[PDB]
Amino acid sequence: NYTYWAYVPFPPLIRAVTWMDNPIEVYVNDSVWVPGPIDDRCPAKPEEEGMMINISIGYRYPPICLGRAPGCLMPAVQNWLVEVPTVSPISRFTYHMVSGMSLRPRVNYLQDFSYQRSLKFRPKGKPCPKEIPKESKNTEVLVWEECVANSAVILQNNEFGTIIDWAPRGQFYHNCSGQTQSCPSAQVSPAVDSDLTESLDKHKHKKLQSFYPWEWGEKGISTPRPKIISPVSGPEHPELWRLTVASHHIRIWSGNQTLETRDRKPFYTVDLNSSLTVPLQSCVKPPYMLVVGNIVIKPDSQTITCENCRLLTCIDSTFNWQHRILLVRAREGVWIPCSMDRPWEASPSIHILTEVLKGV
Amino acid sequence: NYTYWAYVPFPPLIRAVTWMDNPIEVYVNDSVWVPGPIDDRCPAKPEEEGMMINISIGYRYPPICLGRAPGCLMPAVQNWLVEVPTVSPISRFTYHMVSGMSLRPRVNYLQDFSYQRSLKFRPKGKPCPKEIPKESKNTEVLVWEECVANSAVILQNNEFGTIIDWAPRGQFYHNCSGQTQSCPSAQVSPAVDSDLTESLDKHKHKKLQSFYPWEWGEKGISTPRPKIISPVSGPEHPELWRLTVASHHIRIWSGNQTLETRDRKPFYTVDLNSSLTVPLQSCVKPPYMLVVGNIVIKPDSQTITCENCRLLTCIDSTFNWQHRILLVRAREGVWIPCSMDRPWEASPSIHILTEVLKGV
Amino acid sequence: NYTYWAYVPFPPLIRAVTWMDNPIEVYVNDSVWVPGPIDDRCPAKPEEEGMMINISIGYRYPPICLGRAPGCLMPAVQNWLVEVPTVSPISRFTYHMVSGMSLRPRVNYLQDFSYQRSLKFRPKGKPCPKEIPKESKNTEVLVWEECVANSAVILQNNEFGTIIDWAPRGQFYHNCSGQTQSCPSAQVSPAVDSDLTESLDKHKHKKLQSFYPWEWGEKGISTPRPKIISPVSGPEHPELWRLTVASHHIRIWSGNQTLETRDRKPFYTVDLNSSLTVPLQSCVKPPYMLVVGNIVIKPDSQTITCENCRLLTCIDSTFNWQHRILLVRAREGVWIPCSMDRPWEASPSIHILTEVLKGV
Amino acid sequence: FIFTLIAVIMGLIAVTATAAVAGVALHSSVQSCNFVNDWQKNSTRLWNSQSSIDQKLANQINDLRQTVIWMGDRLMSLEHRFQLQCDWNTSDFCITPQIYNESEHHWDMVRRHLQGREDNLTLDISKLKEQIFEASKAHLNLVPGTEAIAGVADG
Amino acid sequence: FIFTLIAVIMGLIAVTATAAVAGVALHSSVQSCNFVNDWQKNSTRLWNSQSSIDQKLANQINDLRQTVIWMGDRLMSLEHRFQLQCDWNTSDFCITPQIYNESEHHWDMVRRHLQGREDNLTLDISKLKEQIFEASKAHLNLVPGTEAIAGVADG
Amino acid sequence: FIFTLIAVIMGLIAVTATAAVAGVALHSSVQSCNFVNDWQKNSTRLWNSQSSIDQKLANQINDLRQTVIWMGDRLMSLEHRFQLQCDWNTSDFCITPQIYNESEHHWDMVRRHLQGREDNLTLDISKLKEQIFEASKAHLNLVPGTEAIAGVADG
Ligand SMILES: *[C@@H]1O[C@H](CO)[C@@H](O[C@@H]2O[C@H](CO)[C@@H](O[C@@H]3O[C@H](CO[C@H]4O[C@H](CO)[C@@H](O)[C@H](O)[C@@H]4O)[C@@H](O)[C@H](O[C@H]4O[C@H](CO)[C@@H](O)[C@H](O)[C@@H]4O)[C@@H]3O)[C@H](O)[C@H]2NC(C)=O)[C@H](O)[C@H]1NC(C)=O
Ligand SMILES: *[C@@H]1O[C@H](CO)[C@@H](O[C@@H]2O[C@H](CO)[C@@H](O[C@@H]3O[C@H](CO[C@H]4O[C@H](CO)[C@@H](O)[C@H](O)[C@@H]4O)[C@@H](O)[C@H](O[C@H]4O[C@H](CO)[C@@H](O)[C@H](O)[C@@H]4O)[C@@H]3O)[C@H](O)[C@H]2NC(C)=O)[C@H](O)[C@H]1NC(C)=O
Ligand SMILES: *[C@@H]1O[C@H](CO)[C@@H](O[C@@H]2O[C@H](CO)[C@@H](O[C@@H]3O[C@H](CO[C@H]4O[C@H](CO)[C@@H](O)[C@H](O)[C@@H]4O)[C@@H](O)[C@H](O[C@H]4O[C@H](CO)[C@@H](O)[C@H](O)[C@@H]4O)[C@@H]3O)[C@H](O)[C@H]2NC(C)=O)[C@H](O)[C@H]1NC(C)=O
Ligand SMILES: *[C@@H]1O[C@H](CO[C@@H]2O[C@@H](C)[C@@H](O)[C@@H](O)[C@@H]2O)[C@@H](O[C@@H]2O[C@H](CO)[C@@H](O[C@@H]3O[C@H](CO)[C@@H](O)[C@H](O)[C@@H]3O)[C@H](O)[C@H]2NC(C)=O)[C@H](O)[C@H]1NC(C)=O
Ligand SMILES: *[C@@H]1O[C@H](CO)[C@@H](O[C@@H]2O[C@H](CO)[C@@H](O[C@@H]3O[C@H](CO)[C@@H](O)[C@H](O)[C@@H]3O)[C@H](O)[C@H]2NC(C)=O)[C@H](O)[C@H]1NC(C)=O
Ligand SMILES: *[C@@H]1O[C@H](CO)[C@@H](O[C@@H]2O[C@H](CO)[C@@H](O[C@@H]3O[C@H](CO)[C@@H](O)[C@H](O)[C@@H]3O)[C@H](O)[C@H]2NC(C)=O)[C@H](O)[C@H]1NC(C)=O
Ligand SMILES: *[C@@H]1O[C@H](CO)[C@@H](O[C@@H]2O[C@H](CO)[C@@H](O[C@@H]3O[C@H](CO)[C@@H](O)[C@H](O)[C@@H]3O)[C@H](O)[C@H]2NC(C)=O)[C@H](O)[C@H]1NC(C)=O
Ligand SMILES: *[C@@H]1O[C@H](CO)[C@@H](O[C@@H]2O[C@H](CO)[C@@H](O)[C@H](O)[C@H]2NC(C)=O)[C@H](O)[C@H]1NC(C)=O
Ligand SMILES: *[C@@H]1O[C@H](CO)[C@@H](O[C@@H]2O[C@H](CO)[C@@H](O)[C@H](O)[C@H]2NC(C)=O)[C@H](O)[C@H]1NC(C)=O
Ligand SMILES: *[C@@H]1O[C@H](CO)[C@@H](O[C@@H]2O[C@H](CO)[C@@H](O)[C@H](O)[C@H]2NC(C)=O)[C@H](O)[C@H]1NC(C)=O
Ligand SMILES: *[C@@H]1O[C@H](CO)[C@@H](O[C@@H]2O[C@H](CO)[C@@H](O)[C@H](O)[C@H]2NC(C)=O)[C@H](O)[C@H]1NC(C)=O
Ligand SMILES: *[C@@H]1O[C@H](CO)[C@@H](O[C@@H]2O[C@H](CO)[C@@H](O)[C@H](O)[C@H]2NC(C)=O)[C@H](O)[C@H]1NC(C)=O
Ligand SMILES: *[C@@H]1O[C@H](CO)[C@@H](O)[C@H](O)[C@H]1NC(C)=O
Repeated sequence: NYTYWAYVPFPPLIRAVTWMDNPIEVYVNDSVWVPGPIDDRCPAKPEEEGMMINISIGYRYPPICLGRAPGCLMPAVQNWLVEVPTVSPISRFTYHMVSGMSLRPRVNYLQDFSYQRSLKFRPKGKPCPKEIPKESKNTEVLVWEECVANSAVILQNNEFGTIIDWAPRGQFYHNCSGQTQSCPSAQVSPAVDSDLTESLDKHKHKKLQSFYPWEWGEKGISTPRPKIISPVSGPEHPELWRLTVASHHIRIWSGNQTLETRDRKPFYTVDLNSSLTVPLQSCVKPPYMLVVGNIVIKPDSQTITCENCRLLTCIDSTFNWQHRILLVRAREGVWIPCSMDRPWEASPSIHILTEVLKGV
Repeated sequence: NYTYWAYVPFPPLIRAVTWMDNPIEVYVNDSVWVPGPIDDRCPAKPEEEGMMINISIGYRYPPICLGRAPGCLMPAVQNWLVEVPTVSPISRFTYHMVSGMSLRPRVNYLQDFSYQRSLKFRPKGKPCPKEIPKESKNTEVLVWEECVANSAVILQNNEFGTIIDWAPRGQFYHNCSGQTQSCPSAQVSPAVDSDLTESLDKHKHKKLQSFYPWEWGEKGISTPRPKIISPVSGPEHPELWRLTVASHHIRIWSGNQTLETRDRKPFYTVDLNSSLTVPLQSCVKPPYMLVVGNIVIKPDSQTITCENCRLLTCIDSTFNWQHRILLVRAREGVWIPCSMDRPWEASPSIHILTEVLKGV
Repeated sequence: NYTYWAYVPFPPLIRAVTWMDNPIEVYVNDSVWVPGPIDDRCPAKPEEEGMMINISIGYRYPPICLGRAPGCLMPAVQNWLVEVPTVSPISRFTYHMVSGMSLRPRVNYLQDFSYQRSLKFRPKGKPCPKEIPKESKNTEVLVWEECVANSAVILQNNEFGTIIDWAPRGQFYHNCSGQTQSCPSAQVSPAVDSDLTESLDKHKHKKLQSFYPWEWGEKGISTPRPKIISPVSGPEHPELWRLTVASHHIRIWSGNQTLETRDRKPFYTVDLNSSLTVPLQSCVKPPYMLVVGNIVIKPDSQTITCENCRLLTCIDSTFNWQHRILLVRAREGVWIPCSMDRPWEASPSIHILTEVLKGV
Repeated sequence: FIFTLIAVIMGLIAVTATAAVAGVALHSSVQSCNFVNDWQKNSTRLWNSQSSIDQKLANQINDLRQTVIWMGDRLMSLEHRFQLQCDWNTSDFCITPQIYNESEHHWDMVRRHLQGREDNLTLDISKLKEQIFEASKAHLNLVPGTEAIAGVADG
Repeated sequence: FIFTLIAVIMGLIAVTATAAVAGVALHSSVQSCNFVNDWQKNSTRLWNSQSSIDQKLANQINDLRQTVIWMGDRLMSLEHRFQLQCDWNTSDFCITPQIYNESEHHWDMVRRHLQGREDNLTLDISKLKEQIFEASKAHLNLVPGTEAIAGVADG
Repeated sequence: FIFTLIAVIMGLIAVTATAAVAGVALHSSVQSCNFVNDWQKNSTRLWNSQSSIDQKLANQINDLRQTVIWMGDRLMSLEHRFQLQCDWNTSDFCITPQIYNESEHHWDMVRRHLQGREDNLTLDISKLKEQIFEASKAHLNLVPGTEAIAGVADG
């Protein structure tokens, strides 16, 4: 036998997409509610979605994974609220709200379950607004604008790396400045995970009542832009939220804040109602794919293993979050030794003369 | 005969540039009055400009054509006005104006010949100013800034597609809010097509008189950025106005708005005068070319035909708008079957042995 | 002999980087004090730095050179000052200042050694601030923002070309408007070249006293962005300052402006002190290199010659400004005639038959 | 991706205008490979003789989308060309060993492809490339056939 | 750099999932070149049969960094491929005349390279390429050796 | 377009500095092809041995203009190389069959081209490529001439 080195420029292998990569394109099929890029077509080969595969690969930089496991970012519901001032002695604002699946911040268990925050590596950009504009036209159409928050939330702070996000997160709260300790200093989330899955066809209502006015913050219709800062420094990835939002329906709310006199003192109430949901689809294009299943990441040996897992292109509202998502790409050329039964040859010219002599 | 498939990587064919393409570069030869990119050289082969050709091609997306015919955008004069506040009891403003060949909006024949407007697909960008700045330095140099108008004008709404432009258009008008119906609601264009062609060397004057003050809008020294929205969605093309503006001279005006008492009530007058014009040249570079002639577009079969038409690179003020302009590019490789008199061969090794035996 | 034309795709030659090139990347190893891009690694081949070479090349556009010679930009110290208003009857501001090696403007010898200035080719961008902000949090971290000054400084106005820079330069001065001729109208530089080299480990103090309040201008933490305007027009090069700043330590200052009554009239004093310096390293990456030595540029014949000069990749604080820096890049393919002892051949097929007949 | 060619024999306009007469016959029926060679000869010469990118024009580009997309098509075309097997006697363009059937590909599909159409009556390039890739392997075409080896091995 | 392939026989998902069974054997020991040929056969066919860039998706790209970095890797790979010397009987992929030593490169280095690792126990690609470049020159490999010329020149 | 090479035998600085001694003779007169081969040998080895783009540096790039202009030149150069005809015995660089006239191209034109000049006394590369393209066609050079076929066919 003769074994030689061989170069295969297009191997049928895949590589994991890492946090040191630059952002990739994720296409959604609904321009009304989600910014671009937009594509409403089905996958080019719909019969191939969901094929099973066994995976055992390594990496150099931490892979990008979504789900509930070590090394993957957990999903949760995020709320974006538009506030319109009202000239009336009994009402303060009229509300429009959008709820969707997004990236979950970590929680401070010392405080009242507040988000873990960081001030490291503040980027350049337009600051998030602190005041409601005096006028807002075309409330039905939602305008998404990139925004920089007063502080960054922490998405991961363990041996798999440190991920932070400078996009704002919105919640209901009370000022509690210039007041006594009776003022509650806890934040309230008007929507939870159940509002996106359970009883889609029915009418949903939410009510908040307190003796103090309700404020919303941080403001800004802006989506997460996470990045890694330890042990390596990488660029922002504003496309990851697009994959999570298509895993569930998005819910559209409307409502108001009103005021009435209770116990000889002002009483403030927030009402929100919804009977409308929108289904979405989010896809990546070749040479990018998705690996879905029980992804296991081992940070000590830098190995990714997943047994009996599926290969997909698109995420829709039938996704089960028992599984996890790993972003992959078709790999570059590789070098491999292979064995032949004859020595290496450059041309068949000697070979041709063999049958010429036989033909004489 | 033996007929085989052949690949030609550099065929001498051309492809039409469509509205789904990204913007291309157009070079002007005058930096003082027109923004970049700038190139003042003549075409590399001046002796080849104007060669005649017969064209019969197809397309997939609507082609970009300029002129007066179905499927092409009509040109018209646009006016950009710089206005400076004046502290005087008899004058309101001093004026600087530029008039150039541009893209013509459609006209509402129901109203007083107002422009057809649309609110669809509002882009992101700096809003167009609504108030005159209190001070303006260096009025002699004109600063062009991209701008988003309150509404988009419509350039085409037929079976060839829907083209809209979110850049502002400026006209003279009267504020009729809080007034009677005696105030005219019409809008006046201070310059027309004739001011760019007829009597270039003569002095041009324009006078407007009314009992109501004259306002200019929309403001902003901004050029058209048209795009297609139906039946396909494509990017903006801010370079198309550069080709039209070179087909005529541009005219520079100056003037003022003054006030005097007539019939015991204020009387407002606008004076503009001009004795200066600037000739320009606009060019595209290879692999892009221009097809000029009687271009015919058939939307049912998606065919472009043009008999006895010229191939050009540059547009100057000697252009005749009896003809139309089609943007084209050199085509990519093509596949063609051709016939040989012998079977396909990989090497001449067998051929070489033929004369070796003959040479023995 | 037979001499044929040959093409060498990767010759071991170099080309000079000119002002018509687009900006290249320069990596610094300190994210705290200098913006990105950041790389703290040593050169890949540290044993090759400083190899000697003789150079004799031509050019088409003026080369980019730094140092003290015809055709090269001279370095000098630039100061960036942060001002924080203080509410106190005896003090005006608290100060933070950074001093580093930068590009030197030309000097008007007619005036009180003021900078030569130009108003040509004003770029688009955010104007430089004219007023001190009332809210400046996190003064310890310095935020660098691109800025457009009221006027451009001139860096070169000779037969080698005209280089101008629209970035601001800051100095101490008095208003001297509404005052008498006794008001000094000269600008003062709080730091000089000696403050970066002499007595690094010692304490540095600077004091300014006058009967008129001290103002700083132009404001803005913005680095030079020079460009060529004559006889050719090229893009800005905001990376050249990164190479100069690493040739010396950068000095960090702090201080205040205070007020006291002297001779029954207000007396204003500026105090600055420093006991901290930071060393830096700046590098370029292959295929870019640096040529360091006695670089000579001849504009009449467009030749660059340098005898016994070193090749480098990184600049640090041990650099001697007796030498100069020329930016170079590995060259593209070239055409060269070479001679063979036999005629040109396409295949060895005839050669192979020669030993076949001999082997019979 | 942008060049200024002053000293070339023919410009892009002359190459396109002069080849149009012969392009009429190419659109109507199958021609000989010599006919195709004369038609594309000056176009291939023009695109093999540009020297360097015009730096004066290149450094003024603001939006890179159209340039990058153009470069991606050129890179893909070069990759496919490196894999093709071509007849030895023609070097301006590649002639593959794939025989034209004319029962799978009626001439109207070829004419529509030459005109720049991509409708459902046009020749499918992706399907055609798959056939050529499988039929052009070296172990099937590099060694001359029996009828050629026997003909030359007469003694 | 982005294509929509509708009429191809196999998509990227099927190509990746079907080859995974044979990839287990490739990760364990040295296989024959025929075995490697079958493993990569459908992947090479897919990447030689795309027609044109999907313009609908390409014109919507906002950040070009990831696209440009991908194109740079492809351009570098094509440059190195143009310089390699390959066995005549295999055209899908290049077999170099460099003999595998197995004393310098233990199989564990090869397995780590196939898995996508770049640690200090992985095969050094840059060092391997330098060895192959110096050992594959035309004046050392194009002319068949004496044992081959003598064997065929028996009369 | 940006790499970090740690384990290569020679860096870019050493390749440039070591070859400068021989470059003096190349600037003065015509040398043999063996001389040119030795002069460029280590430079060609360096540019065939880089492994992958340094991702730590590449993802920090803000302005892509210089990188795209560099890639466009490399793509154009690769396209022209794929069309050239080269002598079989030299594979590091391409030797064309175009005979050097020395009456059309005085040596001073060649020296100015090697120095990187583009004035009116410099060799015109575009005109030279057109001349080489027309003279290097396969039907004119692949078949050896009569004096070579007759010499080997002595019996
Ligand atoms: C972007 O891409 C996503 C991909 O998911 C599309 O989402 C799909 O949207 C369609 C249209 O809205 C949805 O279809 C609708 O589903 C409902 C019925 O199915 C439910 O109920 C039955 C039993 O009744 C169950 O078997 C089933 O599992 C579902 O729970 C109804 O809301 C709709 O019915 C309407 O149409 C049918 C047929 O025409 C009529 O009979 C009805 O009277 C009624 O009019 C409808 O069928 C679909 O479920 C979504 N797919 C999901 C969520 O995975 C987006 O539409 C697409 N967006 C754009 C803009 O292209
Ligand atoms: C960008 O590129 C455009 C290309 O169109 C250039 O435009 C040309 O500019 C030149 C210079 O301004 C113009 O030439 C001028 O034309 C006029 C004379 O020609 C007219 O009149 C005669 C009879 O008098 C007719 O025969 C002829 O057909 C024309 O109708 C005059 O305005 C000028 O004359 C001046 O120069 C001549 C010669 O030096 C003197 O004799 C005169 O006394 C006088 O000084 C001049 O010749 C030319 O017409 C333009 N071309 C057009 C419009 O197509 C731009 O200049 C260029 N810009 C930059 C910045 O490079
Ligand atoms: C970016 O890259 C630059 C590359 O220049 C790095 O700069 C180097 O930084 C180090 C660490 O600060 C400097 O080393 C320090 O130098 C001083 C001593 O050297 C001087 O004095 C001796 C004699 O006393 C002379 O021989 C010598 O020439 C110098 O004049 C001291 O400040 C420091 O000493 C400290 O460490 C030593 C050893 O650990 C202890 O003995 C001391 O007690 C003390 O703790 C130190 O050695 C080095 O000089 C810099 N190089 C230069 C200026 O060229 C940057 O650090 C790097 N930045 C980052 C963020 O990576
Ligand atoms: C080597 O090159 C020489 C010179 O080439 C000429 O000068 C260069 C500097 C460039 O400008 C070239 O483009 C230019 O051709 C060639 O000699 C030339 O040969 C031609 C063809 O035989 C001669 O043309 C003829 O000359 C006379 C007088 O006009 C008449 O017989 C004909 O009408 C015809 O024009 C030409 O004069 C001659 N030039 C010189 C300067 O001697 C030479 O052929 C070439 N060697 C080759 C190709 O092997
Ligand atoms: C491709 O380019 C070549 C030139 O490189 C073109 O060949 C040229 O064709 C013209 C027109 O037929 C020839 O002109 C002829 O000259 C004389 C009179 O001077 C006479 O024979 C004819 O009346 C005619 O005018 C020209 O000589 C010839 N040039 C050559 C052969 O070098 C060719 O036509 C081009 N082909 C295409 C398809 O573009
Ligand atoms: C690469 O793609 C080819 C097809 O282009 C694959 O070959 C195909 O393999 C399948 C599975 O073995 C064959 O199906 C077989 O068909 C019959 C019943 O119809 C029977 O023999 C088996 O039960 C099996 O189902 C299919 O015919 C065959 N297609 C061919 C030869 O054209 C090949 O497996 C792929 N290889 C890789 C590594 O991806
Ligand atoms: C291209 O690179 C090669 C190496 O890959 C260079 O060859 C090397 O040249 C040096 C200097 O002549 C040789 O050193 C010699 O070593 C011994 C003593 O140790 C003695 O023969 C001499 O005194 C000399 O110092 C070195 O061995 C040699 N390396 C080899 C042959 O592998 C070559 O010079 C480079 N050429 C260019 C143009 O850059
Ligand atoms: C929340 O409830 C309000 C109030 O009922 C809904 O708004 C009304 O919707 C009905 C049904 O289309 C309309 O006829 C009314 O004109 C709407 N306005 C009012 C003041 O009654 C609203 O649609 C609900 N929001 C959501 C998201 O379902
Ligand atoms: C474009 O096509 C027209 C129409 O066929 C050509 O004009 C005819 O040319 C023929 C051939 O010389 C003449 O016999 C006719 O008299 C011409 N005129 C007609 C039919 O009206 C024309 O030459 C073609 N143009 C180009 C540039 O090739
Ligand atoms: C046109 O008229 C409108 C309506 O009066 C002007 O807007 C008003 O501007 C005055 C300025 O004193 C304000 O007091 C009003 O509150 C404005 N009204 C509204 C509804 O906004 C507008 O400025 C005028 N435009 C021009 C160009 O003169
Ligand atoms: C419009 O007319 C004004 C007023 O005549 C012109 O401005 C004068 O131009 C002359 C001729 O150069 C100068 O001497 C005067 O100083 C200018 N000012 C005044 C107040 O008279 C103006 O140039 C004309 N505008 C155009 C565009 O031709
Ligand atoms: C300039 O001098 C001030 C005043 O001494 C320094 O600030 C003090 O630094 C010391 C030493 O760390 C601290 O203990 C003090 O708290 C600081 N403040 C005061 C008010 O004393 C300052 O560090 C010096 N600046 C530089 C750049 O060296
Ligand atoms: C082969 O093609 C030629 C033209 O190239 C034609 O003249 C000849 O008739 C053909 N032979 C046939 C059809 O047998």
